[PDB]
Amino acid sequence: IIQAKRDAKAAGSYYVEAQHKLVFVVRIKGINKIPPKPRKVLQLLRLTRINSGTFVKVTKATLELLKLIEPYVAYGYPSYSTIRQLVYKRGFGKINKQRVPLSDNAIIEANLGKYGILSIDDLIHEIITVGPHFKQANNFLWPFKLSNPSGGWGVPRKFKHFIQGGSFGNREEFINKLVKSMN
Amino acid sequence: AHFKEYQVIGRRLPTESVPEPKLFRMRIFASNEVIAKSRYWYFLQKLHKVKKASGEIVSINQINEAHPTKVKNFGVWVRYDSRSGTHNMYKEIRDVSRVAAVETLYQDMAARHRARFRSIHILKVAEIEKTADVKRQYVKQFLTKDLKFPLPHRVQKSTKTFSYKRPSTFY
Amino acid sequence: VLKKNPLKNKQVLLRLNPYAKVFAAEKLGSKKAEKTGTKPAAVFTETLKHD
Amino acid sequence: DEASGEWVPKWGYKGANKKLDDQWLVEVDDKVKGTDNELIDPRTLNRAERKRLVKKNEKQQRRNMKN
Amino acid sequence: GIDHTSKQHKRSGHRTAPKSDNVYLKLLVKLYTFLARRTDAPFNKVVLKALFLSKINRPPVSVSRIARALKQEGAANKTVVVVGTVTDDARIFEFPKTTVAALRFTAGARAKIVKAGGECITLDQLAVRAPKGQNTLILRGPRNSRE
Amino acid sequence: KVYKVGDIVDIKANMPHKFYQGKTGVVYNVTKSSVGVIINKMVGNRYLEKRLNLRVEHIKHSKCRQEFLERVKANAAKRAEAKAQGVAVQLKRQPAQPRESRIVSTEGNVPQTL
RNA sequence: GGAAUACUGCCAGCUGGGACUGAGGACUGCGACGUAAGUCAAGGAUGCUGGCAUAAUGGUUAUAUGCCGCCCGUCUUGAAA
RNA sequence: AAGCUCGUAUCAGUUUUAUGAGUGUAAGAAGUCCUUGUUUGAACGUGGACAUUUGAAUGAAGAGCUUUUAGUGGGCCAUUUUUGGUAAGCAGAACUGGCGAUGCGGGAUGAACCGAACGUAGAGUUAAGGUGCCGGAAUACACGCUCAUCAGACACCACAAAAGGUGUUAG
RNA sequence: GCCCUGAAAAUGGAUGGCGCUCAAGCGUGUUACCUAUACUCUACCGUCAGGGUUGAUGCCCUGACGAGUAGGCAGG
Ligand SMILES: [Mg+2]
Ligand SMILES: [Mg+2]
Ligand SMILES: [Mg+2]
Ligand SMILES: [Mg+2]
Ligand SMILES: [Mg+2]
Ligand SMILES: [Mg+2]
Ligand SMILES: [Mg+2]
Ligand SMILES: [Mg+2]
Ligand SMILES: [Mg+2]
Repeated sequence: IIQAKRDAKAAGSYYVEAQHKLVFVVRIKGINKIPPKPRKVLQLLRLTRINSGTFVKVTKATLELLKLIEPYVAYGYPSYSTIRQLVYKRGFGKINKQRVPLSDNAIIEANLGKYGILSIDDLIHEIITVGPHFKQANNFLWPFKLSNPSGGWGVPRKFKHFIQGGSFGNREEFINKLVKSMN
Repeated sequence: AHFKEYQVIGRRLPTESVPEPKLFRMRIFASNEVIAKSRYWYFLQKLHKVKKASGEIVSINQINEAHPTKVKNFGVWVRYDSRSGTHNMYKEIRDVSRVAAVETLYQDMAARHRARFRSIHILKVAEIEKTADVKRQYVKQFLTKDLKFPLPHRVQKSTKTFSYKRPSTFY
Repeated sequence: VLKKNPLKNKQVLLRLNPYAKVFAAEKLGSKKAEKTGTKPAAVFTETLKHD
Repeated sequence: DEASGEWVPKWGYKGANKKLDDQWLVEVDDKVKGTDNELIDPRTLNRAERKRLVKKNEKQQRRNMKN
Repeated sequence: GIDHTSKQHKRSGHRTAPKSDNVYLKLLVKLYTFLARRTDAPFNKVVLKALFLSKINRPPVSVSRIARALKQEGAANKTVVVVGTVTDDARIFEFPKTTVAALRFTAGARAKIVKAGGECITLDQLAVRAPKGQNTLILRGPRNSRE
Repeated sequence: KVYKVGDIVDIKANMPHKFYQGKTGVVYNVTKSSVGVIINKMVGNRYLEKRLNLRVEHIKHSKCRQEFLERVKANAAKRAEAKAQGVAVQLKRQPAQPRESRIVSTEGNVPQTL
């Protein structure tokens, strides 16, 4: 990607990168006073409490859900380091409807080996590159229970858009800083 | 925040029988690239009939000040919103960078005109090459040959609650 | 009986990831890139500098 | 007429007593269910009822003339 | 707080234990609980579930009904299992020879089976004979026939 | 243009009951001059069935299952084709995907500042 | 023309100070370091040392100090009103 | 609350796609093909078969059906549409929230405001609101404006005529 | 834009008080800091669920939950 941008500039062109295929979404507001349709969309995205996060595959069917729940979440494009740290520290699997910590490759192999996933790094790979079994791997992952940001939210009022000096909405690449603070 | 200047070049999405659409470039003052892209789509929708869902961002690049350690006079032509319409304003700002001048302008608009970032439009920031074209007195008074001025009544900050001497304001 | 963070506990890190040993040995977190001398186009420079 | 902003005759030529005949949509009443009049047009039923009322008035007038 | 998608502390139920204080019925429940845990036999699961039912849900099964069940093809040598009372029927005059396992037999039903030439056994003897319910036929009495 | 019982129709006027505009229902009764339509209206928390009587010209046939029928025909054809010539065929619809990388050349398309 | 630095991001880089916690109770597992025997920070605290051995810690009780605390029941949306 | 069955069953206050109106409907066993049988076309079928690449996304451990029964039902407020208005208030419909049954943080104080819903505790981080003193927290940093013979620290409605002024600042 | 006038009664009182004038006022920006029964981790209680087990309505392992009037069910 770095070389493509350098070569396109050298040839008088502009290299347009591929759009992001993955977002990380964190619920930012509590459960009091939520409109029913955003409430339903939050339940469908498994954001049942404040500071719960999930990975979402970017399609037209999910971008509209994100647009619906924009005032109540902060989301963006996660990086490999963010995903690796999230899975290593707060990675829990859903086995027999139970929240089981991913402390050994045996659990991951036993529950996801039919899809070719043998280790926590295979799981991270399927998350970062949205593979054929992203739905199964992401639903195997229990929703991440994050803390409050360690250095604060950076704003005096959270419930404005990130463009307008608030917190909610698509902050794109800055979700990495926010989530590493909250992790 | 502390502003940066970007160039944002975008276009309509390519279609069959209309390939290679025109590229449009804007110079945007913003704190970050997310704000810069949002402002670009706002202005592109306001001027052309291009929507974010119908187009794409070809490129966004930060533009640095060419000579950040040279003092310059800037003429800033801005346009702000009112219920009667949009009104022009021309201000002159002496500073060492375009982003510094734009930040000074935004602070001055917030102080005086009670204006906000979403309502203020920057139409032009242009350096004045020759001092003879400067026509604001608060800028012209600093262009005097051999400019010297004192700073009477210096107030020194104290680190302690009680002082054992009466303070002096000499400088 | 107690969850241990691989990002802090080296033994748990090596248990989960056998390749962390190679990563640390080869210093792959500070890998140097090959130096290339590609130059941008004059049209790109003019577009960037244009008002 | 409240729904429009016009004054209309309440009977006769273009009268307001026959607007249900030309109404574009009529809800079928629940009370008509379980009867053989379920499949009949409510506009036609109202025309029949109006004609029956007219004939009842004519019969009452002829009764007054007989008496 | 959390926006719950389902109710909290919901009892599944599923009739864990019988309401009876019969010690022998409790012993049979214990035996078939062990069997349904350690045998992986659907017959043992069904019998354990049936042992938990109430009287109105355990209707009696007649010897005529048992004979009609044995009238099937390939079932003439099977063991009839009724988790409940086997009652007598005088409307049937020809009864086959068979082994019947039941909780209770009436005097008439027991006499009729023994006279035909078979045996009336208990559920624990059935568990000894067929630990996985081999060659068994579970009969249930009519529910809606009572009113 | 004849409406049979069970057809799915759209209510499209060419003044009262303006709520039943653009609604789609199932025909339950047809006469010489009028057509009956069943509308499920959300009353409280449960759909309730309401009977409507319309003039013929104020409704039209609904094309709300045309794509489904054509897709079923195409799916059967594609599965038969892949049975004839063995290859994996993807028979499910997919959402719009994010677009891939591309190179935009400024050959004659030099960006114009506005 | 040759550099540096800023900014942003990454490191399965190193290292110092502080706070709270020590659930569990033979072994079993997954690992790591060692040619090996073995060792280990790897499925939850051990080791060493001192003072006291009693009103000292602690409890009770009477009060003082900081902050919080409207009078219950009933009847009406609501009740200091 | 009791029984029967099913549990890749049943689905959903959601999106997508297709089709409408300016939010409704549809998205598979309550399918499909061949063979030409019922009164050359619509509509009803005799006989065979295609499965776990069985027909968009996301979520979902409980679902469907028969019975069985305690307490209760004309309330207030607010938002969003629509019709008609008044000196001004507003009056009538439809949907959706909040409250009664509910404590906690903040707004000095409080039915409908901001935050957040509650097992007993420890440590950490925060929300809303704040950091002169009462009072935990910068008499922080920075650019401007203002001097009021009872300024202002507010609800953004009214007083309000975008009126008056030889106040001041920027256009 | 800010400031003054732009109508006011009637016990003595209120930006909550003190007070504050390059503010401790007004607009804006950048940080640091304070602390909720909220969030994160841990222990403990109870409930529910899923497993294992030849004082067995016991024991063991694991996971998630905990507001409440009328009222219901359960154990004391
Ligand atoms: Mg801190
Ligand atoms: Mg805040
Ligand atoms: Mg003491
Ligand atoms: Mg008090
Ligand atoms: Mg203090
Ligand atoms: Mg007045
Ligand atoms: Mg204060
Ligand atoms: Mg300020
Ligand atoms: Mg709780």
